[PDB]
Amino acid sequence: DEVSLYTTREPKLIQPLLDAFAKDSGIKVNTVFVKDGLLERVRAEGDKSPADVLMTVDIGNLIDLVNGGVTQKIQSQTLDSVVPANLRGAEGSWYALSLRDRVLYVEKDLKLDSFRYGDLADPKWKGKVCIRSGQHPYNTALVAAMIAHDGAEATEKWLRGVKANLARKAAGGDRDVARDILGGICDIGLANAYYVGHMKNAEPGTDARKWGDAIKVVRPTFAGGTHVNISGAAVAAHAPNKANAVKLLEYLVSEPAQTLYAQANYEYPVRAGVKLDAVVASFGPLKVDTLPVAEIAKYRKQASELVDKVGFDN
Repeated sequence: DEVSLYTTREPKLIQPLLDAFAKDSGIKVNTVFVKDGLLERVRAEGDKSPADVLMTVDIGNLIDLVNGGVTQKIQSQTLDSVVPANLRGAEGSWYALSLRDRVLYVEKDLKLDSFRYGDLADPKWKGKVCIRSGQHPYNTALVAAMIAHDGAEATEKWLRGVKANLARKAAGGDRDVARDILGGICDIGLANAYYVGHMKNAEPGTDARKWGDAIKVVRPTFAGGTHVNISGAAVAAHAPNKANAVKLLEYLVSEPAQTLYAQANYEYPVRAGVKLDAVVASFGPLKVDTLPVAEIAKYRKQASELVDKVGFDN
């Protein structure tokens, strides 16, 4: 019969792979796009909510669904054996589907082969760093992971040193980092790797490709692995088609689905041995932080408050 996917990810990132699942399985997939307030919509629909699988971005949003009571635990050897333990919740409460690594954009010819996140605070980078608002979720997640690894005192000192090094105010978006490296305003900056997948895959004759051509990616590590946030999913608490919900979620970590899933937004697949987009592969080997990503949610509010303490966006 059917399965209903409630997703905050644009249906066009996933429709082809959902259509393949439906064709092959004979299960009709109902795609329900929920731009924001997913927790609130599912809770309000109550015990008879049609939702089977909940899909969103950011570990914090996923944990909010779990803590908000709109998921259920599942047991699946398929999911547990595919998704690394640090990227899934205990007792099958939530599961990562792709990785969103926060990396260093670097002027294409700068002599810089490797980096630790801490290096961004080195005094020698003064006037040479671009970044978006410190309060943006991409940044608060990185700060939260830094507290988890290195503690609040070290994290505050890093924030103050990075602030001091900014070439311009912490504002704009991640792609603006590439724009401003091209423009000579900065030499390096922190921004997510998938945007470089977008820019470098853009056709020549676009500003996007000009920005992509100006930079290379260096993936920093904790001084160690690279910081990742995730997209992910969970089975809804009152799923009316529970068996099909588990079938769909297991499909979403299958090799064919993962190949398409990650390529769609140039993200990194969670499943090992999946063919990467050529640009993404060019970034070189990814070492993923062993930190449980749930730690990012644990330290998120502390991180945001530290960013505000230091006046990072001033």
